[PDB]
Amino acid sequence: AMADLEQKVLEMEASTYDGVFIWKISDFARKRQEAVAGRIPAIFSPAFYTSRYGYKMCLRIYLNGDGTGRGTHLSLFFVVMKGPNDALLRWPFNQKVTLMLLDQNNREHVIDAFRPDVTSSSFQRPVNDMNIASGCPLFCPVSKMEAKNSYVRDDAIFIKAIVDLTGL
Amino acid sequence: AMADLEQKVLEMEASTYDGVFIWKISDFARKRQEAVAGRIPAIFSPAFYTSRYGYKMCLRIYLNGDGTGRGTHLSLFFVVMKGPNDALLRWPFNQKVTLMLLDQNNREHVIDAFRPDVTSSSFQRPVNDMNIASGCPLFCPVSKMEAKNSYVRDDAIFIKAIVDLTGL
Amino acid sequence: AMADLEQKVLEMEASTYDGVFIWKISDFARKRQEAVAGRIPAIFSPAFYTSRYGYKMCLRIYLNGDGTGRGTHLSLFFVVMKGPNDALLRWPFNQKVTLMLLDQNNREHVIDAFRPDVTSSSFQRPVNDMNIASGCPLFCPVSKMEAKNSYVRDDAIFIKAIVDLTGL
Amino acid sequence: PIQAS
Amino acid sequence: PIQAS
Repeated sequence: AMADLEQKVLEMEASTYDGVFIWKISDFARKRQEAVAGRIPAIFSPAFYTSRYGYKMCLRIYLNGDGTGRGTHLSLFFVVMKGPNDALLRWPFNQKVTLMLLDQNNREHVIDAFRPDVTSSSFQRPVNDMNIASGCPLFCPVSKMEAKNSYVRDDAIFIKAIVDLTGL
Repeated sequence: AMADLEQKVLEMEASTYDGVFIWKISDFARKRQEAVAGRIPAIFSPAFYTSRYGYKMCLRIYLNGDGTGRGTHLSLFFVVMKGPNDALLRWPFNQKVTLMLLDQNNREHVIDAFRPDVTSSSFQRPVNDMNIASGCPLFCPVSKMEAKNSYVRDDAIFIKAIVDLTGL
Repeated sequence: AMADLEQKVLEMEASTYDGVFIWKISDFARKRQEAVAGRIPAIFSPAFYTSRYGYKMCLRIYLNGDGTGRGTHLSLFFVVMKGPNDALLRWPFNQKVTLMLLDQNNREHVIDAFRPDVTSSSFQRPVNDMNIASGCPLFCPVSKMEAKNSYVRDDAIFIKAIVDLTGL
Repeated sequence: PIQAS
Repeated sequence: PIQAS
């Protein structure tokens, strides 16, 4: 009831419709310690879209890493979600995805990118609320976060996603 | 009360501001039955706009037909609504309107375009919440959306409207 | 919580993300009398943005004037507010601002504009919720608000702001 | 620009 | 892209 509508409002506050998304993660130190302790291994971002009626997507982050990144890296993954208009879209999802951790001095961003593996279940038309997340287990070393740095400033970080819209 | 703000959130979720609107009608079979049985002959779409501060508009559908199409056709209508910025706009409303029923196999969409008759009360500056509707009583034969029709897929249909922006 | 949710929903209803904002001030005669009587000297507009993740801004109006305009002019000011992404933006704020009172016969708008004084605290990175407002105390003589005039119509006026986006 | 008083 | 575990 109340909580459902609250989630709807926050989702709508965060949504974008041009395939460009900036995720501000505040209270970074506590959330990272929550990951280190295993209490909250991962966090989902709000959803965003490639166009007004396009693909629905979100991000998933592990502040203390997943898989090969466990214990040493921030791991960051892309998620194709079940969207209201999926029946109108091309499948499999086949857009290049660029993911960054922003330097708040703007000098040296962390940036990674990939093209979808169209054979992977991660990029098929969703049958559940989300497909399996796919992306970069070795996205960013935890040491870059812990030492003197400009990625974490005022206890927040910014993650930016750019979904290329070629062909859409 | 709560229902008021639930309605407000739903309208905001569906609003567009570039004259292009896609209306997904789910639970198609149930709503068709409600229309055939006379309980809910018509449904209004959420509102959309020609621009951020432009005309306010919605659609009205009769899943079992209205007027000449009653009982034989889907009937689809366009509605000029009282908008918050009407005092800044030109009246009568004079933009081309294109309405479509989307084939979900990407086959022949049903498409009708019209230009407003500027002498009609449907297009004068609204005095009530909604002007009188205008559109196509014979938009699509009911028999054309049946088993293996491809307009209905997974119990949903998609209606698209495009309002031309020339001169705005 | 419903009060807080209502506020968020109203903010989102009014937000724009391209530096263009139109502020409809309804109940004009009552609000102007409230200003004349000193009970509510000033009104703040909803917030708007230069881009999806850009500067957060609002307007502040004195319907019976402030400073040199007090009692003889509408005074209209621009406010830089603390936005969620300020750490990503360039400071000081350096964008030209155009402010207008719209003629609802669209013949003679009131318009003023300024370049920010980049040495002023009004344009530094905000530490409080808003910076000190700055703008035009002599924006519009109150005589232009008379009934024979076409700025007030059906007990409402329209204010427009255009934040130039050069270099963003 | 002039600041609001 | 590598899938999450």
